[PDB]
Amino acid sequence: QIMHRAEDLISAASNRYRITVQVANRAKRRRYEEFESAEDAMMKPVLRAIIEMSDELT
Amino acid sequence: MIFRNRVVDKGQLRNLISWAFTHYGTARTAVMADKLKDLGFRYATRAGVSISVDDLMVP
Amino acid sequence: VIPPDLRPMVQLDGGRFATSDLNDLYRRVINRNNRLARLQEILAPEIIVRNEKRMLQEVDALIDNGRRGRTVVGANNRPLKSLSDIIEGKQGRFRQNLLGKRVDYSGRSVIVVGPKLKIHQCGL
Repeated sequence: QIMHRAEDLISAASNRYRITVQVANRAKRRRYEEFESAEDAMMKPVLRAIIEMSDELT
Repeated sequence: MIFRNRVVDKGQLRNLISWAFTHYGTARTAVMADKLKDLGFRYATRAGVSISVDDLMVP
Repeated sequence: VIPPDLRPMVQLDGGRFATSDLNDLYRRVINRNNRLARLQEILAPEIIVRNEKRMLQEVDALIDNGRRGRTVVGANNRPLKSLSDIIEGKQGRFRQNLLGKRVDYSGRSVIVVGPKLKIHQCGL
């Protein structure tokens, strides 16, 4: 979906905040790393951040 | 996979929701009781209802 | 003594240039201080000197129009908000000017009924 099944990863991964924070940490950089308008990053920096967490979070 | 059939109420919502989220990813179930919820509407619509005057019945 | 730019003198053209309400404390206070000394020397009677020392200790008003003499009067006999009356009440700077600043970037429009949209998302 766009964002919905993401209610479990954070929910079940030790300290939630903590998660966030890293997740940003992704975020920030994993926009940052590429300022070449890579359309992968055409969408918001987080949401990727998330997801590729997500689907590595198996 | 679990049919319930009684009447509905407030509470059995209330609980209901619970028992869902209690075992289902928040959003996954938080999203529930929304389509069927807005369907509360459209039904209720269809049944439709309203006062009368002597709606104000007096025993 | 607090810096000037912050008690500042304000600008409305026309001659109604508001100024402030603690610089006038000062206004007092400096005068009560200088004029006095300017007795000393001439060493005239304490009736005009030792009596002023109270009009000098009266600087207490600067620190509080309000504890302990009758307060001094403002444009409307107000307790001229003392320098110790800026960050004191819930409406006195302090928390409301920090714990509760107003702040920018956001919206404030009437929330009329609009159940058409879903819940996890609002309608801007």
